[PDB]
Amino acid sequence: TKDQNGTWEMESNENFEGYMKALDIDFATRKIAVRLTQTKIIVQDGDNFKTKTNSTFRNYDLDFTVGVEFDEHTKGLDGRNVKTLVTWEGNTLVCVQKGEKENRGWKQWVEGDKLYLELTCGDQVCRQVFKKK
Ligand SMILES: CC1=C(/C=C/C(C)=C/C=C/C(C)=C/C=O)C(C)(C)CCC1
Repeated sequence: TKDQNGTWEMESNENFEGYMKALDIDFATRKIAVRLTQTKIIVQDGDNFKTKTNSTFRNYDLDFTVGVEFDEHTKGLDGRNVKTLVTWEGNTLVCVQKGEKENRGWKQWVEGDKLYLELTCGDQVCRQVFKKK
């Protein structure tokens, strides 16, 4: 369990193109997406999270309560319907997205004033680091 509240500015993004490719996102959207800075805003009131991942092209907003399974519609990404559950494994927030894609989900944790995010889909891992502003 840990405080992840804040505005976080991207400082690193490794193999985002491989992750988008495992999601079958098209060539044109990917080439534009891989070059953009992302900012993440997170408001955390206990077990309720409101998140926004912004970039000039397109944004992605995801709200959820820890430990309550829900239906996520990945609109603006691959636009699939997945069954999502986010839980705490120590101070990593762990998300599994059950559906057609194998091994799909993410892990998010803080160290110092950096937010680390690991995104998985199939055999592809994408590593991102953001710094709190
Ligand atoms: C593919 C893609 C995007 C990235 C989406 C990601 C991967 C969202 C992650 C959300 C999570 C993990 C939030 C938890 O803190 C953008 C930048 C919207 C632009 C359009 C294409």
